[PDB]
Amino acid sequence: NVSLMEKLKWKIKCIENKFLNYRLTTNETVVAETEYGKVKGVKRLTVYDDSYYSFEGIPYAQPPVGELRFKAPQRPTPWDGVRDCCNHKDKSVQVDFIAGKVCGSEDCLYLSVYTNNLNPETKRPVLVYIHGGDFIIGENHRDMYGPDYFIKKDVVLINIQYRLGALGFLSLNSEDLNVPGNAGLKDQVMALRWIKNNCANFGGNPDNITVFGESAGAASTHYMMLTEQTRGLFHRGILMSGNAICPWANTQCQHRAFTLAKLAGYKGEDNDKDVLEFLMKAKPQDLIKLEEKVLTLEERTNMVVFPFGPTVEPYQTADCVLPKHPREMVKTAWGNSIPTMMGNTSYEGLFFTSILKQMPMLVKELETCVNFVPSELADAERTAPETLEMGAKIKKAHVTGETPTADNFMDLCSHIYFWFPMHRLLQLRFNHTSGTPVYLYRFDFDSEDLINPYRIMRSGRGVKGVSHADELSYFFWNQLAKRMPKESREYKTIERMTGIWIQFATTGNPYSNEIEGMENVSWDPIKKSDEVYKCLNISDELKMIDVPEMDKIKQWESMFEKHRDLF
Repeated sequence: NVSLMEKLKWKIKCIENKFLNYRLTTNETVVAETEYGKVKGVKRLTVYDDSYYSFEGIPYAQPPVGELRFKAPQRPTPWDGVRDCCNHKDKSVQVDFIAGKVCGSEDCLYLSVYTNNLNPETKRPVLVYIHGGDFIIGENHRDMYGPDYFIKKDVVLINIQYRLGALGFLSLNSEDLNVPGNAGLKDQVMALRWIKNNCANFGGNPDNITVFGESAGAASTHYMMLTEQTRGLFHRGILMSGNAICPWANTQCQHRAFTLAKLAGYKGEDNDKDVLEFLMKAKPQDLIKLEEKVLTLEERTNMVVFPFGPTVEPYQTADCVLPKHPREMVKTAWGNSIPTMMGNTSYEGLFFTSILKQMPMLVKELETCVNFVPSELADAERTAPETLEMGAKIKKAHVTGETPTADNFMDLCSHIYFWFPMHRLLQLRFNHTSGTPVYLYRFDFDSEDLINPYRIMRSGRGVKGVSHADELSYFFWNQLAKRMPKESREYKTIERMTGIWIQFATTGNPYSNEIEGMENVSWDPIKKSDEVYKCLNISDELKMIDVPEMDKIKQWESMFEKHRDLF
């Protein structure tokens, strides 16, 4: 929940940003070709007086409306003439993260393309960003994801949208209905196919595509690395604070359509056909507004995070993305064999600051920690002595003083949601790769002089520490950003972060002696034989270090000593 004070501050920023964006618009437009027809973009400036060509609102699928609601995306219809791509389209239907009202449109299957030069001297690395937001919020609007920092360099940057919430992730068991789930991930697949087939029209190299994303966008990038649907479509992946085997990254939601339908007024019985017929006629704002009530008492008890999201699909279809649990998909995944970079911030769990302020009794979960034991290890009642013993191990790892604290809780959150699933993924993947390198980073640069709207969500004004999503301020311009002095630590961090990402996108190796402060860095990928992970720690300096989280990671791993087949 955001304070009325911040809500007014945000409204002011929205208006000032609109007029800034007018002043950053030039009168120069340009036409580019696509496989479906011509698109008109516009040349824009940044506050640093770089410039780029901007194409927003390029459709990669038919609008998923009418009969196409809840279905896999369908290829767009070609057009004659020139499609205006000089303004953004709407975002997927969602609850606005500040206003608390439903916004967006079902007509949301668009991507945006940015480059400083449409006819470059050499074909360019293509970087594709998949936004996070727990599969329920997010957008490719430049008030949050401005390309202004990346286009300083000679890359093509593409920001996609995909369907969110129940409209993107409804799943029904009945094969006749053709709603198996994961429509939003199938949207990402269709966008990646568009990019492969069209990036050359914007100066991009279709043989050198990098997909990256943060939070649910990292889980998404990983899903795109796992599924056969995308085999060979891109060439590097970057997983920023998340992956597809994170506990929050998938769910079995096939029974929840009936519950959502009932909340929306459905009077019938629980059969998929009648439930789907009702949901097809519902207003989309109503469905998205009610999503927050869908989890049952039993599901909340079992700590299910979100009602709708990526799911293991119940039957096979032509467009099936997840035919098995992602842990199993790792065993055969094409993306295990492309260069990969993974990392997290240095205090991920600081994201839950405001939740702990609202429910301080949450700290009592640290008394035994049994509710943090991985579900595959815990008895159903979480009362078995062995479950209590694993809880005690988690408690030892994170409770540093006599009484558990909110900081202890947030430290635990960093591990359960980010560091431990990283570790489990690295170790699983080593069994199913042929030497392709994986590099680790740790983002450890703290500033409140350059922020992004996630800080308002966690009520993070004045809070020290590098929270989940704090690094996005150094990758993307946003409407809370300001021009920073060239000599400032924030400016240098923009240069370093975009620089490392572009270097990795280009070569599959994130090191470059051209990046300031990187000269003396020896950044080796993680080897199967490594017992302690090494990472590039990004603070005011760039330093290789043993991952500070390693000891706690090993303590979590120790829970599986007598259950190694589940690790």
